Amino acid sequence: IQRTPKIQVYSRHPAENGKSNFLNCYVSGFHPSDIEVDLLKNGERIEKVEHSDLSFSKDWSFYLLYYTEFTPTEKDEYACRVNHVTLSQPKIVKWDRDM
Amino acid sequence: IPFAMQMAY
Amino acid sequence: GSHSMRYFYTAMSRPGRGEPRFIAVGYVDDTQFVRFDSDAASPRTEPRAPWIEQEGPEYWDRNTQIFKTNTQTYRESLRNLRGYYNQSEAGSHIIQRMYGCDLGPDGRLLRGHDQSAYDGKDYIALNEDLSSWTAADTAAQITQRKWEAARVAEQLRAYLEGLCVEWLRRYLENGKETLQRADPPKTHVTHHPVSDHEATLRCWALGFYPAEITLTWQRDGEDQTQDTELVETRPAGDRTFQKWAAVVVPSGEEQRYTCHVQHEGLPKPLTLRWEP
Ligand code: NA
Ligand code: NA
Ligand code: NA
Repeated sequence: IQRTPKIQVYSRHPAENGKSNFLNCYVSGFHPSDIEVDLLKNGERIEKVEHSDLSFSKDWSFYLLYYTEFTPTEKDEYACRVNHVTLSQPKIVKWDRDM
Repeated sequence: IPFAMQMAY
Repeated sequence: GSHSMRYFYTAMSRPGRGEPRFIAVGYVDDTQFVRFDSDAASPRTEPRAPWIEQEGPEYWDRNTQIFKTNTQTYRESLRNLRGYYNQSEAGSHIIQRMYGCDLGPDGRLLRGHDQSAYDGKDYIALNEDLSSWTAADTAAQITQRKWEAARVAEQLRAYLEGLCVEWLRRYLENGKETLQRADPPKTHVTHHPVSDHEATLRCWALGFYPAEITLTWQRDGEDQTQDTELVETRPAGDRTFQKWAAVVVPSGEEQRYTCHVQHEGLPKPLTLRWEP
């Protein structure tokens, strides 16, 4: 009856250190719809984060895009923290510029 | 444009 | 090319936390153009694509009346379905509905759709003939009989073959610069050693629209379906999509591998290899 989210964290544009871009966290394939998604900068919740309107795929599973403007650097670590009914603890997915 | 007829399940 | 319109409804109960939320979204292909949310400070149909903004106040009022009435209809439906499955008033349940029309390259109706789910399970669907229903179980048979009594299928067929197609064609013309523009993928092959004797070859596709794409890896001209790691197509946030496919290859054997890319925006399909 319940489906756990798939999670991808990536940038809108190819990452260039010092160049403004958008950090994305795409959550999909989950059911039911309630989900908590935060974008992190060095373990801290970014407070200005936007998200898409709730929709679903042909298999009825829900998807949402969470996004914020960011400037990648060599040092700063970005991630996405997801909580859902299917998860015992929040799942953290680190941003990898090659994924 | 959406479908205008209302019908409960 | 081929185009479709879909409306997606989600109604979710939340006992102890107010009345059920009803959200509707409308799409033309992979472009969302309208939303209605019963939880908004002032619930109203809102534009979500620039080409729908030109629609008159009568259009917005008509949409809002329909969606405000659906908020009530779906709250009754959630109460009805809870009764049909002998469920307690304590749990949260969801009804999803999706409907719309598909057109082929000539703009003619290919087929109509109407499908509903309860807690993520198929519940009832209009058959391809647009005249009959397929009910998943004895609960959905109750809905089927109500919908037969109100002559729902007859009204839904007239909408699917009429208004749905006519409005889709209007949106495709108003939004032609984006909805009828296929943006090809920007492509490249990366190489990442995994160990002294294997490496990952990753084929990237970025900036494409619509989302439909075929990305495959071949070894000596034969498809590597079982050995390819293929990520779900993901939105970039600027209307475009992204995707990658990866294979783990023995070191020194990289030139035996080719990545093949098929997409509507491409003048020709691509054959890519790792270029050291
Ligand atoms: Na109905
Ligand atoms: Na909700
Ligand atoms: Na009947």
